[PDB]
Amino acid sequence: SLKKGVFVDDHLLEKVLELNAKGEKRLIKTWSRRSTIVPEMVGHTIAVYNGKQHVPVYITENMVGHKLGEFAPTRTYRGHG
Amino acid sequence: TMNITSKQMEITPAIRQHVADRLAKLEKWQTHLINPHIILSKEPQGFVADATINTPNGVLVASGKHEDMYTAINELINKLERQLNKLQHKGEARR
Amino acid sequence: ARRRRAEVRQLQPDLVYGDVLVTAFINKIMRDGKKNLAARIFYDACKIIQEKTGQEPLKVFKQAVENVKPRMEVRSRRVGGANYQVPMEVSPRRQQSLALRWLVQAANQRPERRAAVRIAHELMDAAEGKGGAVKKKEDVERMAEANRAYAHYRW
Amino acid sequence: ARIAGVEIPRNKRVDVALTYIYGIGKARAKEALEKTGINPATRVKDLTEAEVVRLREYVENTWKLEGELRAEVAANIKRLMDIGCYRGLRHRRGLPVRGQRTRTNARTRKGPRK
Amino acid sequence: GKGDRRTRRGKIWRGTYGKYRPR
Amino acid sequence: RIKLRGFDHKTLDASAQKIVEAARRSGAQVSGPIPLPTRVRRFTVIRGPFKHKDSREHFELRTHNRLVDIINPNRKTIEQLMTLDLPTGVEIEIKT
Amino acid sequence: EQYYGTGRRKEAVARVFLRPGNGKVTVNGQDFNEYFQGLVRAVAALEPLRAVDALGHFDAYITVRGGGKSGQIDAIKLGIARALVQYNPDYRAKLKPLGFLTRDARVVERKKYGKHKARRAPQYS
Amino acid sequence: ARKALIEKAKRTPKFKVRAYTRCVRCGRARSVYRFFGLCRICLRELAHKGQLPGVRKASW
RNA sequence: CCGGGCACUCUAACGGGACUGCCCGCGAAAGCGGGAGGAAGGAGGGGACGACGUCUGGUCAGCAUGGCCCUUACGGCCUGGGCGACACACGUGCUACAAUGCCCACUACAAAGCGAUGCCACCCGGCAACGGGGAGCUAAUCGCAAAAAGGUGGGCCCAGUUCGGAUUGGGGUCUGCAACCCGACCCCAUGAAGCCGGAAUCGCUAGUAAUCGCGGAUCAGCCAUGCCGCGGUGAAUACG
Ligand SMILES: [Mg+2]
Ligand SMILES: [Mg+2]
Ligand SMILES: [Mg+2]
Ligand SMILES: [Mg+2]
Ligand SMILES: [Mg+2]
Ligand SMILES: [Mg+2]
Ligand SMILES: [Mg+2]
Ligand SMILES: [Mg+2]
Ligand SMILES: [Mg+2]
Ligand SMILES: [Mg+2]
Ligand SMILES: [Mg+2]
Ligand SMILES: [Mg+2]
Ligand SMILES: [Mg+2]
Ligand SMILES: [Mg+2]
Ligand SMILES: [Mg+2]
Ligand SMILES: [Mg+2]
Ligand SMILES: [Mg+2]
Ligand SMILES: [Mg+2]
Ligand SMILES: [Mg+2]
Ligand SMILES: [Mg+2]
Ligand SMILES: [Mg+2]
Ligand SMILES: [Mg+2]
Ligand SMILES: [Mg+2]
Ligand SMILES: [Mg+2]
Ligand SMILES: [Mg+2]
Ligand SMILES: [Mg+2]
Ligand SMILES: [Mg+2]
Ligand SMILES: [Mg+2]
Ligand SMILES: [Mg+2]
Ligand SMILES: [Zn+2]
Repeated sequence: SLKKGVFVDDHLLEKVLELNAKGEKRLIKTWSRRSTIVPEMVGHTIAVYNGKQHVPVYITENMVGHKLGEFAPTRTYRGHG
Repeated sequence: TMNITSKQMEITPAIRQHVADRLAKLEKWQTHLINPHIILSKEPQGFVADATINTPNGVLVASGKHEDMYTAINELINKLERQLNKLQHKGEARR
Repeated sequence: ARRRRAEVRQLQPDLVYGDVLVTAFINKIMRDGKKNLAARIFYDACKIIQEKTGQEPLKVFKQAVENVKPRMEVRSRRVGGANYQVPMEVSPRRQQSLALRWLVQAANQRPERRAAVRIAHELMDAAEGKGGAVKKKEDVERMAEANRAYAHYRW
Repeated sequence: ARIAGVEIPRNKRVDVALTYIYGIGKARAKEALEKTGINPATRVKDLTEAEVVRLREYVENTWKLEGELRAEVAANIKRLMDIGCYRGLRHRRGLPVRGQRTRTNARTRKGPRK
Repeated sequence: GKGDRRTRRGKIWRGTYGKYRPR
Repeated sequence: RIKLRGFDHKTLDASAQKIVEAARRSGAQVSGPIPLPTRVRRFTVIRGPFKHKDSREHFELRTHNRLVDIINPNRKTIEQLMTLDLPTGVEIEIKT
Repeated sequence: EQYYGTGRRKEAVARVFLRPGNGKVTVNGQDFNEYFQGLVRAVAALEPLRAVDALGHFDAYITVRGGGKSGQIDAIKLGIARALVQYNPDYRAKLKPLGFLTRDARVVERKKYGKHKARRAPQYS
Repeated sequence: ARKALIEKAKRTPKFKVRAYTRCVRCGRARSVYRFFGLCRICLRELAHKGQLPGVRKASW
């Protein structure tokens, strides 16, 4: 899915290619689950919204083509019974 | 199996198994009770309990109505029992 | 059929032997409206009915039909507290219908891989008095008989 | 064994017989009977092991394959169950993946019911 | 068959074209 | 060729005879009204405001076309037809 | 030279030309045998010709459009039947009681709302 | 969230995906017809009233 | 295809024809049986239409409307999540368990519809989805279009299989601002359950059921196997 273009919001895109430039920090809060994890993100802690909470995800080169939402899941399940 | 629908009401696991228990009375007749369905419902006068059940010899349908929910349910089973004894004994007039 | 009597349709005779009994049969072979299919089967079988046991496939067919039609059958009434299987004669209408039906039905239970062969063979044997169909006939007929004494509850 | 990732398929046609290997479908099958010019209708039984050794050698060296694949494959799940992943966290629960409803059905992924 | 994407009858039901039911 | 459109076919066919048989006197050779296949728009709608999906009434919209040809124009058939008796809706077409 | 009749069964129209000859028949530009191969109902709508004991008397030029092969046949039926009765209309007798003319009015029924296939209703409790 | 809704479908916002037919009479999003500008209910009322040009009970 | 023609087929507007009117038979009559002619007879088939009322049926969430309730909040905008959660239980349906079948390749015969920031001929790249170019059409005059089952002849040979296509791995396409949750399609690999189904239970009386494909609304796309239509092939049986 998604053929030619590589989709990152150009809102958190900006934020990552700044923090990397001067003295790289952490704690970037975002509500964009739609954003690809682009190799410039590799390592960081980004706070991703599942809709009631901003869930932090350490980035690793393990996961790149994915979306930032996949790692902050929307449902609290735990079981039945 | 047995399904219960609490319609426009907040019901509970405890009262659900109570209605499962009251319906158990029809097990007396030793005849298959097929996918029974009770519906509990409020009303300004009082509660309402409906049930519709099919058995090898026919189907049972009935409404209980009453102030107390529990006496409505009892009323429902009371009406159902009758219908069930009738499906079970009806042609015995076999002379 | 509350009201009057229910018409029995007549049937277009067939374009090979010009005989109604064949189309009824082909009708009974038919499945999901595919009639062309239902035809070749009967005729292919008719190839085979001549090929092996050289004869007149019409003859063989029309023979094994008379070898199937049940003369007497049970139809069960409730009297008092028991359901009696009751002896009654089958109408020529019903015998045809029961003839063709068991024929096919028993045909399709044969072990032969190709349908027309199954049709071929079942008919050849029924002509001779052997087979699933014929049994069902003799069977139905012994189940009548033995009930001869319920022949008074007869409509 | 016989051939390829060590299945053995005698007595039926070769385009089919090859399917009986992991990784080889009706698609990959028709390929290699072209590239080796072995004639797909010939049943394995009449091979000329010459053809067979040719058949083995291409298929064996070209893609991957019995016991591989499913090793390599499973490794992705062990990856995807490792990373985040959601669709990862769903293999971890033996639950369906591709967005099907879980309220009903879903029995292939859940097994018979109780 | 009608459910099997890899076949003619497959694609017909599904209303699409591909290698197995081409245009 | 003059094409006629519009919904009521009674209104239309009245003014297919008007226009055609007008230019019969004032022109020639007036190739008669030719009915085109009518384009139907069906609307099936659920009868009630609420559930009840098995009760519905069908509503259609009948838009029918007529073509009429006048062989030799005879300009001033381009006047006697440069107005005419309408009626209240219909679609006139003219081209060569 | 010629003899005409118009056949129809179920959204199908046959134009039949009874022009006299060997008995060759052409349907949409090829012999009966090429256009209906297989189908056994094809043996035929030619039945009207065998009805008045003429077999080869006439050839037939036939166009047929609409419906599908069987429907097309039954149209040819009232075709060669309507054409032949025109030729010598002492021909109604033995064609008519043999039920040859008289096109069957049996057609597909409208699908109705709330039902599925126009009669088959959906399942309930 | 209701009458504000009918207003929100009027001026056409950020993306064109967000376009959805509402209807002119009732603010109904569901079962709006493009050709009429109407819901299936509103459509019915008007048709029956005779206010829809050349629109008639079908019947074949 | 041109000339030429409206005979055809058709198209779509207006008429005709069926009346138990005619014969026999019965009846007190109404009317029933049978016959003739007729494309059609006994209401020719299907539709639209559905009494006074019933269910204190249904809908305040389509709309309206009395009354009660909330007024930096029970109002209003937004990003995101959810409405798709899954131990389970029921209802409607799809595809199947195969040889009257499955697959390939060639070859036929519809109807109703729908198309301008739409329907895309045809040419080319691509296994393909698709992507390039690019003609026609305000559309009986262009396009969606292929209808499908069927027909032909070839493979399969009873195998959980060349039955069935679930599930999953990986690679792509398109819509869209965006396909984590959550789209559809295409290709490769994977080929689950399922060998015809307990108690129980549904539909259909003829161009009907069964079976086969096609269109449309809504719609960017689409979770449509749904719904509303459309033709193709075409049965069984009704003593009662
Ligand atoms: Mg491979
Ligand atoms: Mg899904
Ligand atoms: Mg398959
Ligand atoms: Mg099928
Ligand atoms: Mg149909
Ligand atoms: Mg209808
Ligand atoms: Mg429904
Ligand atoms: Mg219902
Ligand atoms: Mg939208
Ligand atoms: Mg004329
Ligand atoms: Mg009336
Ligand atoms: Mg009430
Ligand atoms: Mg309101
Ligand atoms: Mg919002
Ligand atoms: Mg929902
Ligand atoms: Mg179940
Ligand atoms: Mg379904
Ligand atoms: Mg044109
Ligand atoms: Mg298996
Ligand atoms: Mg298989
Ligand atoms: Mg899949
Ligand atoms: Mg994948
Ligand atoms: Mg198994
Ligand atoms: Mg088997
Ligand atoms: Mg069954
Ligand atoms: Mg079956
Ligand atoms: Mg009826
Ligand atoms: Mg759509
Ligand atoms: Mg569809
Ligand atoms: Zn509205």
